[PDB]
Amino acid sequence: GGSKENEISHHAKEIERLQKEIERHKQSIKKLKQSEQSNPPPNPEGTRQARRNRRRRWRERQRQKENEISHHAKEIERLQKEIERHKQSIKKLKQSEC
Repeated sequence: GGSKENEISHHAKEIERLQKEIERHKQSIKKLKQSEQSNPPPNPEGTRQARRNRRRRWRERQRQKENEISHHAKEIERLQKEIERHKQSIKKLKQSEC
């Protein structure tokens, strides 16, 4: 080796698949997240197509962009492993009531 690009290419090889996957993953999870955040779009004004067609240009880059800053956030997150949990198995029988 000798240049930095050489090394960067290595990480990018595994990061590219991530920055590209996040677009689908984040969108796949957002469906459920929407319930928590509960921040829907503005009332129907002007033209939903005018904003939907114009936003597509922003959301495109935003998909990967937002992921960039997220990398810093995820770095500092609370771990939820090895915690008290319950398993309501009886529900399987109660629900049946057989």
